[PDB]
Amino acid sequence: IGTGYDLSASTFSPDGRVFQVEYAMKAVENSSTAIGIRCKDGVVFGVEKLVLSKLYEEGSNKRLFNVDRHVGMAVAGLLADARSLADIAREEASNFRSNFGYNIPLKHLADRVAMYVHAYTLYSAVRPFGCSFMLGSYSVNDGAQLYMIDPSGVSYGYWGCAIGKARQAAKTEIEKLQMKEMTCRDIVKEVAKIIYIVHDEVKDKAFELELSWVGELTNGRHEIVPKDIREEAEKYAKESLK
Amino acid sequence: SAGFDRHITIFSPEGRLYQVEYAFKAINQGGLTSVAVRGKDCAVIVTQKKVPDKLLDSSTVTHLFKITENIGCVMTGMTADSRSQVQRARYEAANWKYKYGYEIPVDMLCKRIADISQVYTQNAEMRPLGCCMILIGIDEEQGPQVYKCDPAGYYCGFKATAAGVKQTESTSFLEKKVKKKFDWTFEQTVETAITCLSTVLSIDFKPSEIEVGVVTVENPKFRILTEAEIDAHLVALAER
Amino acid sequence: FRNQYDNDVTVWSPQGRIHQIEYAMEAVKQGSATVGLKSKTHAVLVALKRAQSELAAHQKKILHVDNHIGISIAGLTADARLLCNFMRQECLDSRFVFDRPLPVSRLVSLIGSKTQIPTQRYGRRPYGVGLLIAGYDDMGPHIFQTCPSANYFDCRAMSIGARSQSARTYLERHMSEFMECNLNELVKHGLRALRETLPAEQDLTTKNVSIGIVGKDLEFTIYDDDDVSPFLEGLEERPQ
Amino acid sequence: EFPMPNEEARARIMQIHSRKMNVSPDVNYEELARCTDDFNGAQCKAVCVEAGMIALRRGATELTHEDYMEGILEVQAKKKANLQYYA
Amino acid sequence: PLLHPERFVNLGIEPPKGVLLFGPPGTGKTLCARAVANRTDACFIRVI
Amino acid sequence: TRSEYDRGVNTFSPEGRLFQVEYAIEAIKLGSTAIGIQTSEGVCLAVEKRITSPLMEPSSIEKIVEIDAHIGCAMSGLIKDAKTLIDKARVETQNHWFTYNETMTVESVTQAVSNLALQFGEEDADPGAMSRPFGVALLFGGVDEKGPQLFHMDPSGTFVQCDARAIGSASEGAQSSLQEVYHKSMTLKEAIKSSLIILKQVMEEKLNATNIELATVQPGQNFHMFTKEELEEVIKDI
Amino acid sequence: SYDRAITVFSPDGHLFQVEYAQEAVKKGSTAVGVRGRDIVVLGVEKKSVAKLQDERTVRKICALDDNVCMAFAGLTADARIVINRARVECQSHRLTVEDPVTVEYITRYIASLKQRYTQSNGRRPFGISALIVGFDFDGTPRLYQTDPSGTYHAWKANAIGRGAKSVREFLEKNYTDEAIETDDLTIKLVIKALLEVVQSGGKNIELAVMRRDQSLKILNPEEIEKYVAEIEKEKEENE
Amino acid sequence: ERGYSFSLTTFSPSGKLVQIEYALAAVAGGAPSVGIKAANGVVLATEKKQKSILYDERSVHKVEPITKHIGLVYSGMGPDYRVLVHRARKLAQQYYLVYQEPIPTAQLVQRVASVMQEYTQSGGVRPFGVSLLICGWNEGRPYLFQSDPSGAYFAWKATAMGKNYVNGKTFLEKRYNEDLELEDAIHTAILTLKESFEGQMTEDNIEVGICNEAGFRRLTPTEVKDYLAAIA
Ligand SMILES: Nc1ncnc2c1ncn2[C@@H]1O[C@H](COP(=O)(O)OP(=O)(O)O)[C@@H](O)[C@H]1O
Repeated sequence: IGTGYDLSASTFSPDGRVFQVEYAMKAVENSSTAIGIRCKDGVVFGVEKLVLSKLYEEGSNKRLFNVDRHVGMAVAGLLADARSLADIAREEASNFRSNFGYNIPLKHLADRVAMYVHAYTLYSAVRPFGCSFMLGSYSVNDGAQLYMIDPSGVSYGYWGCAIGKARQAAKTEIEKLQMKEMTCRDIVKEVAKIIYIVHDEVKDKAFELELSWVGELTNGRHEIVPKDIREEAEKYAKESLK
Repeated sequence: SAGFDRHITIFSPEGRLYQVEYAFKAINQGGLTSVAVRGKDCAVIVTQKKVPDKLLDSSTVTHLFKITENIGCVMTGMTADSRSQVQRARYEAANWKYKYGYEIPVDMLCKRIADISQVYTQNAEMRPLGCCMILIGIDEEQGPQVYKCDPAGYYCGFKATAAGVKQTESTSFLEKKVKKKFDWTFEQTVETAITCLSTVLSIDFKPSEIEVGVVTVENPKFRILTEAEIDAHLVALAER
Repeated sequence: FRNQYDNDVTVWSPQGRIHQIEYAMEAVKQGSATVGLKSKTHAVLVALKRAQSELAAHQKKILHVDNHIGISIAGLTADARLLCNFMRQECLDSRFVFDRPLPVSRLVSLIGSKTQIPTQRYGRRPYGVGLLIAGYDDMGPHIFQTCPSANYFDCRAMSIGARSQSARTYLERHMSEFMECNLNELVKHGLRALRETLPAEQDLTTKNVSIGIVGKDLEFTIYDDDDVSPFLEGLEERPQ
Repeated sequence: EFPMPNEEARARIMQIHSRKMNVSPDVNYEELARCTDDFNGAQCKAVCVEAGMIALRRGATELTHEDYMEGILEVQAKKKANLQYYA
Repeated sequence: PLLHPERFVNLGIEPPKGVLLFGPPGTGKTLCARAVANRTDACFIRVI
Repeated sequence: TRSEYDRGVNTFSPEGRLFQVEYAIEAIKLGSTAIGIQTSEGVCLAVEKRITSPLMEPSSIEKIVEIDAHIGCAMSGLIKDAKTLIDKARVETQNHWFTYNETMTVESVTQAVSNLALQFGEEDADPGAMSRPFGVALLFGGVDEKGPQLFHMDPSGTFVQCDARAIGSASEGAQSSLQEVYHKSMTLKEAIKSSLIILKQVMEEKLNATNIELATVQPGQNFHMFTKEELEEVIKDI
Repeated sequence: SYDRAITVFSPDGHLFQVEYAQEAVKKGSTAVGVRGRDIVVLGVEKKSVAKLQDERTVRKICALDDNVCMAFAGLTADARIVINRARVECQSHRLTVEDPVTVEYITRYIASLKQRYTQSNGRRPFGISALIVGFDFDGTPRLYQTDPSGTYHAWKANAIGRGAKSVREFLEKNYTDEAIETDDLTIKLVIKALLEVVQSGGKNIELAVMRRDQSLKILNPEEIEKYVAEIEKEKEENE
Repeated sequence: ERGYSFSLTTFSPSGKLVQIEYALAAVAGGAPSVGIKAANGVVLATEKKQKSILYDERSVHKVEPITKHIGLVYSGMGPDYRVLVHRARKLAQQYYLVYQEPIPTAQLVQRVASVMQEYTQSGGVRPFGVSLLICGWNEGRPYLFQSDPSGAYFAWKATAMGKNYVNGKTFLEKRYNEDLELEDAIHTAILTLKESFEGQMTEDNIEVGICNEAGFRRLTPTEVKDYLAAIA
């Protein structure tokens, strides 16, 4: 159980593991589920948002942010953590633009944000950012990339990944989908049905689906799904979820 | 006896720094392994690749990197510590090039980054970056060098080195090969590395599960051995 | 003690929770209830004033920060007051540099950024104050509830504090009129909400209630015993 | 795995523990269930039989919804802190 | 229950079966019990 | 197990309480009883001396002090804590009489003093400030544009306008008595008589000239602390 | 628990480190000071030097300014530090305002210094209590006691250190208006209070007298034998 | 006694800082090293033996020069030794810049002792787990010093610390004489390495540096092999 070793993030285990980042893993797996898929000419994002109370307005706690004009922001974990990480990432992108004069590559932004989130992982006076976030972009001269960065600090490249209480579940049902060929039009449908099947209705009901994407379909610009395409995706979901 | 294994800055009885050994054990926690072999004018680095699913982008999960245009790097352990340490190494190499006007020798790069890790393990403000490093390169009047760095800041040159879960058996196999006193040509060095990995793992891996980097005197650039050439090398090893 | 995981905000539970943050969240459950409603063009904040003794004035729970934006506090006096001076300084800085009112969403975003630092970094205690934010901007009225977990929500309504679940379920019963109500209707709805919070022996007297209303053309104005008198004259009688 | 009691779990739990009570049908167990956020299990005993004893507090009335909401509001937190220095 | 049994009869509730008066020594537990015994028209039992 | 949360002010109880602040609050009861009452004609402040030795110089022990000619103070808690608080209050009142060249209202006085208070857990203490909550409860009274005004300050930084507030060792009992002895139309003379009556009922010893310090602030005159002869006059009636 | 932390309130509202520092004075030595009509006197029990200590550097009574003096009880290093700081502050005050420092100002400075030394961790409180004496510009006799808690108070005649309670009761029973009519009467009172606790007499007592701006000279060990001859003479005179 | 063996700023009720003693225990577990001061010069040596001949012995050197006439050897931690070398070089070169004269070895030892005892001043920073042997020649006199993790520094006609240091010290005190010559000093040093070398020293298994009137120089592998053969 590691008692006496997991009171700080600068203390290793007898097996050689920092238990703070593992507890952050646990917190992320105890959070909401978000999927993303990169299409042929862009990337799309999907958030399963639980309406804890109908008193909450729609669009509250918006979770699919956009770090840059061409870079989105999907994230699972703590909303305060999500906003702080988004803010530091936005400042990083703005500094990159101010110093280097062009758009930040997704891989380079992921590397910088992973270094920064690591800088909060290994200190003792601070705590690792217990939230896992997504990076997505589309550049006409670079391509499309997707990255998942967890509080552990590892920024690996995933074609399309999920984070939350249905990590393995979403892996099982996103593996059956063929991915690399179709574009956002034929990928939003799959994302919608995947999100609507991973959610549990008997327990943790009352969820809504919000979506966002980046790509040439909006001129390499990240934005939420248009209301018409949004209701069309919901209609395909209700038809396909039967 | 015990109870002194809580702070990096606390000396236990018998003067034993527990937490540093805890970090060394954390090196293994990555679950991977890596080996480096050096020839007369070549130095081959090979590392294992484990993919939980096809869902990941294999082009970004490389475990070996390039510090400067002629200095390559491989490492293992926690991947976040790995990328932070390669960022610091690149920063230090660029600073050295800026200040002194010529490329960083492998030995000096290892020395400086090991000094950084020592300062990390000397003061209690830092978790000592629990990832081990292996650096390769070519230097004039000395030839190829292979150097290893560890979180404790202990650095040393190696004719052949290893890391990961299978450290001790890989080192024993390396000793068994080097005691025969053979020249280790470039293809021979690469094949010794592949055979070491395959036997210590007992897997006889498919060529898609290994990343290889090599630096030679005729190719001072750190060349990441592409899929075509690694296929050639290791399927030739298969038939050879 | 298995709860050695709640002595500072910088440690996680084995189950992946920050119990200090949860205690800060429960802290604002101690303060008196406060419910807010918003119309097509008008947002109301109505709170239940409390007094240390009947021989002394009731504790103010509605705070004016700027002509268009207003806040209501429920929790620690110190943290809420500090947040209020921070709000006033930022609203003034926005008026000085941009000559435009601070957006409600932007104000709440900077509130979240400010209050996350105590949650993330050792030192300052987490801001254990539940804030109800009601203002006006381009797309009309907004009600923002900033939970002391450094989180905020865009809500049609919210009651935060002691026995606020009664008001929550009252509003859950009465969504269907909030959007289309005028000033008097929404005010009476909020008053019925607090009356639901208040037990049987007590009633919403003049000294007991505090009402803050903002709108498109009407600034964030807070009413008192004499000022709440016309608004409570239209108030009905308690359905007891 | 024993999860958090559900709304139906509550409704039936105070129904069975209160099956010995003379509760009038004027109550609404489901709304109590939806106000039983973080009220779990043995907290029947509180809401439930303490609601019988609150009907005693209320003056030996029928087990109407009034005492059930009261018990929900009180449960373990029936004590009122009434604490200063809180705005 | 003792002086008003009919209310728990027509409320269909079993009267309280046991009560524990736990507190620090000298608080008055014994004395309060004896006082309520006197005022409940029932004889007090002392079991050391 | 409370013990893990009393150590330090930056801890939160499972009930969300500030145990260090609560201990500071209870530390007010270590101080002597102070009673202030608000009337239309003004405010009067009555306190207990608690003289340790007859050889003591009564001028040294200060339970009521002047922040400005228009305002008055009362203390209960640590002497040095209140000394810093009162010095800051006087500096602030001169800051206002500098910036706006006007007499600054008692509610703003308690605002600024509470700003110095509740700063214990603030990162601006890097130059040096309270790492611990201030341990004195303040009673502010005076006359401003809103007429006579009395404010009670809580070491947590909270303030409330009170018609009649009692702080110190006997705050509960004195407050309970003031609850029924106070009327809104009470004159200054009868209010001060009632205040000394409460002190007599509350104080541990007999009331003599060296047991009570008395203060008054009225719209007409400035802050006046009752002299020995004035104290004798006001105590001979009672 | 709640004792090993300077800035942590106890559940019963005590800063126990401050009270422990205050109690540390009671383990010092008796130091009693009385203010008269035109004089102020300082009586302190002197540690009998065994065989080799140089009494010139065992200074228990020191003057902060030409118009103020002070005796201390507590750890000597703390007393030396506070003496240096307080006399530096007297000189800086004369730099700022050019007039001699009043006893109230220097006592307030000493109290504030001790207080700022007892409100944060990593700073141990000054465990010394000092009796401040001196005359103002208008020559009013004032005497102040400073407490390691960081507070000060005006005392007509106070005693600190070990046995300070006995000297306090003695002064309560013997301090009269006519007892300060003459300098010799004040001296008789102060030596009587001293010999209450240090009954050996003769040595082990040091005295200092400040008249109306005489730049006090400590009573030298020729008339302490003379003054104790006077004390013994009056003592066999009333008995 | 256990509650005081955890910080460097708390005195044990009986003795002194226990973390310093534990750093010394770390020192005594290091690689054996022997320094000998002859009449005309000084010699210091150490054992470089390590498993996995794969290791490049030339890559790192345990004997390093500080200036043209000052050299040093250690026993204990490696990286701490490197850091000490860096700080010593910086300090000696600062002295050179200020005075434009080769730094006397006594002042170098004093300054390095001050810098290492600086790490012992406060908590949060562990003391160096390394003891230093300083060799130097100046004013027609060979100087040999030992620098401690505690910051203590003392002189030594001939000493040996590290593993099996007590036996080496007994050997030295049963061998050393005040009229020893440089070559005989090297012979005695290699013999001291031998009596606890445990495994047949080679030319590269040990590392020996020498200082004399002609400055300090670490012996090349060829001369080391020649001396090893001469001793046999
Ligand atoms: N509430 C109370 N009213 C009157 N007397 C009390 C009260 N509490 C305690 N006492 C006194 O305490 C004394 C002993 O109390 P006791 O009942 O023995 O304490 P315990 O509850 O530990 O048995 C009695 O003589 C009684 O006078």
